Amino acid sequence: MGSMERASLIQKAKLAEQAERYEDMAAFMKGAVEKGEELSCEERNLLSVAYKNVVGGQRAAWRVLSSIEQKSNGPEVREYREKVETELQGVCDTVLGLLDSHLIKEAGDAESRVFYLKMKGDYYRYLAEVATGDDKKRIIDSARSAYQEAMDISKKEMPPTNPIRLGLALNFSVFHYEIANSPEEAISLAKTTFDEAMADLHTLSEDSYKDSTLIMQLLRDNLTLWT
Amino acid sequence: MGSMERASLIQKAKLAEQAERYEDMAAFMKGAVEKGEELSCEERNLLSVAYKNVVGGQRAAWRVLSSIEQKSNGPEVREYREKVETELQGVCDTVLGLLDSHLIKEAGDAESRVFYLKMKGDYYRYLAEVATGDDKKRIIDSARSAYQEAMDISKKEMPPTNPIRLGLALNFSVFHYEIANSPEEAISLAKTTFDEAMADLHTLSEDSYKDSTLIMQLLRDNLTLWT
Amino acid sequence: AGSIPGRRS
Amino acid sequence: AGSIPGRRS
Ligand SMILES: *Cc1ccc(S(=O)(=O)N2CCCc3cc(F)ccc32)cc1
Ligand SMILES: *Cc1ccc(S(=O)(=O)N2CCCc3cc(F)ccc32)cc1
Ligand SMILES: [Cl-]
Ligand SMILES: [Cl-]
Ligand SMILES: [Cl-]
Ligand SMILES: [Cl-]
Ligand SMILES: [Mg+2]
Ligand SMILES: [Mg+2]
Repeated sequence: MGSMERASLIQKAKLAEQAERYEDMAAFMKGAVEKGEELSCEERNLLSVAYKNVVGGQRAAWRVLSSIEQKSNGPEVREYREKVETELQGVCDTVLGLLDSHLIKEAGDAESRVFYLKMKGDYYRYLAEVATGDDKKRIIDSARSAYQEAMDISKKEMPPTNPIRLGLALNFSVFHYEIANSPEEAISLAKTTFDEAMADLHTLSEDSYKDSTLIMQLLRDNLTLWT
Repeated sequence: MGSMERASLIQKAKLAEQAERYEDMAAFMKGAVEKGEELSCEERNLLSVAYKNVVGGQRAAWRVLSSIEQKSNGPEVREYREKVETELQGVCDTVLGLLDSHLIKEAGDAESRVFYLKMKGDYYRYLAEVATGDDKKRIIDSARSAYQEAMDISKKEMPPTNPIRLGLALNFSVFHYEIANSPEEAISLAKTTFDEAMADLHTLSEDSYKDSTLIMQLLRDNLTLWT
Repeated sequence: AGSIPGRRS
Repeated sequence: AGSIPGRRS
């Protein structure tokens, strides 16, 4: 995308989202990041929406194939699950490469740095969902380390109702439950996050209240599933 | 896909459908057709499902972009609509190329030949939906000619409840209404098809009855929209 | 107006 | 268990 203007790539990413063309959206946003400038709040959301949708579809297909393969246990189901897995890993590696070159290192404000470190934890978590080899423990620890750094900044720099802080805690709680085999840590994190946000809702405008309560409901939905 | 066994391509197309990976499904089926052997009934349905889904998503995105472009009337919306349009045209050309090399010419039985000529009419109809240049009349006539040959065979060789004959009539009626500016011809074809099928339902088993009545309901749904 | 679906569903 | 969606919807 090197020959297209940054502003045109952003415009086309927004069009691609409207047209439900998320692979295109992710390619446009990759091109925008590679221009080398920092991203605004709105642009960070376009980057996350694009890749979350692409990898979400891959994850769903991998789970369908993995279930068939496990019920089966010719080479075709395994081969095709491996093909989908390799493509998923390649998209995660691409996102992680954008974060490492050079989004995280140039992010100084708490909102941008927490956003990118949450993404880093998420894409290592997606790698961990399909990992089995000699690096699986290391992939899990890479997710944990990214989420932990994001948590440390968020607790120092953001109020307990901040939607980025809340979504980070939600996703790190999912990591604890589904990846790290730490359901008690998952439940504790979700409950403490929910309660501390509840106690800060009185400070918020109607529109901020709506955002914080939406994510608090996601925390509650998980606690209901886990308890 | 030249190095993969025909049977493995068919197996993986079925897996791809289960995983909702329709681009993969279409690539596997293209590889199967290119083995050079005729397709069975089940295999023809896999080929059609794969490409109908791929081009259906492209059509939906083209319509979103075309609507935005028309409301707007920089170059970005037009450029991106053109990109999607070119990709849609390329998939239609690929399907038409498979039908011409050599599915239609090797199809002798009425069920296979009608199936492929219906597909040929459909993919020229999708080209006609986006056409504007010096060949637009010729694209419309190519769709018409394919559908007409399929209709002539179907009326000689198949009963009026045959599901292929019914789906052909449904799609040719959509061609008349939406492409050829012939709403009266569309309504006449849908009504005569419906009534002739109704009068033959008494000959059918429970499972064939279910298939024929399902498509008759689609004919009725269009007649209700058009009248 | 609807055309034929790929599968019965 | 659900993680955060890309958009509020
Ligand atoms: C064009 C066409 C293709 C296939 C059929 S069918 O094999 O009878 N079948 C398969 C999937 C689509 C469909 C939809 C129905 F409502 C009933 C049967 C089928 C028919 C037409
Ligand atoms: C991880 C994370 C990213 C963005 C937000 S948000 O900008 O506050 N926002 C945007 C889309 C996702 C979302 C979902 C909600 F329920 C509330 C707000 C948002 C928060 C977290
Ligand atoms: Cl494969
Ligand atoms: Cl900075
Ligand atoms: Cl473009
Ligand atoms: Cl033959
Ligand atoms: Mg420039
Ligand atoms: Mg062979």
